[PDB]
Amino acid sequence: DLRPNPGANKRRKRVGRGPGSGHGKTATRGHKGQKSRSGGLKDPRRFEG
RNA sequence: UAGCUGGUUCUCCCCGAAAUGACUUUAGGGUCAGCCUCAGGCGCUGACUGGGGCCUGUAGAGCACUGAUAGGGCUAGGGGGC
Ligand SMILES: [Mg+2]
Ligand SMILES: [Mg+2]
Ligand SMILES: [Mg+2]
Ligand SMILES: [Mg+2]
Ligand SMILES: [Mg+2]
Ligand SMILES: [Mg+2]
Ligand SMILES: [Mg+2]
Ligand SMILES: [Mg+2]
Ligand SMILES: [Mg+2]
Repeated sequence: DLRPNPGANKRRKRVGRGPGSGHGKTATRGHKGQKSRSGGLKDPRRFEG
């Protein structure tokens, strides 16, 4: 048993998503689409009705 | 600060919307619902269809009600002549 393959347990796969792409998540971000998708939105739990 | 405008970069595979309601100093913004997607459940219930009951007041029609209406009749009221 050596440093080759004590590797992660076929499922802790660290893999964040990247939203600059061209195929995946693209012009807009992961989501987005629109406006008030920018720096924040009021709360939105407790707050904004 | 910017509920505004602009920009957001590799690939292939599956699914795939919405532009509606409610409230909103809300109306090109939002919150919950609606529609999309993923995971774990349940398992013939699903759209569509057959048969069966119930429920309805449109199209049409009708004048019995509410009103409207032309012609005539009979007929109170009025106006005119002896
Ligand atoms: Mg902001
Ligand atoms: Mg498809
Ligand atoms: Mg307006
Ligand atoms: Mg606005
Ligand atoms: Mg059923
Ligand atoms: Mg009649
Ligand atoms: Mg007459
Ligand atoms: Mg007459
Ligand atoms: Mg006279």
